Amino acid sequence: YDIQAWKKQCEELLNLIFQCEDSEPFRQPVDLLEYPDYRDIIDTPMDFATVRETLEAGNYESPMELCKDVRLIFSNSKAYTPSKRSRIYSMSLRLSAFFEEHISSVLSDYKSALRFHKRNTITKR
Ligand SMILES: CNC(=O)c1cnn(C)c1Cl
Repeated sequence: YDIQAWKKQCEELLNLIFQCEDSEPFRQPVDLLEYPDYRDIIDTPMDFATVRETLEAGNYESPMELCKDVRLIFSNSKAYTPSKRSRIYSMSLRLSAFFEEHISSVLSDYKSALRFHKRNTITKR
């Protein structure tokens, strides 16, 4: 029932993602000189260095907010790919399955800790 435990769990999961070869295209913002039509397709860029910096700054309030920004990395790759058989999109699907497998217990534990805190609210003092 530790309400704060999610933060270190997300730092460790981000460490595993940065060691995965499949994350290399997603570690830093897309290079607009290499992909000049990227911002004609994609409204909101996102990358794993931005996610880690936001976490380490203390600018996520919950693991649900981190999970929304990681899912945006994957939805941007699906929107920019010219083919569902492309190299970089194929890497995004494998990394998305690994992330979803690991984030599910982080989210469940956080939500369980908040419910336990609300069961024990103090009203008489
Ligand atoms: C992070 N880069 C991308 O998602 C990207 C670049 N090129 N293609 C085909 C994709 Cl998909």
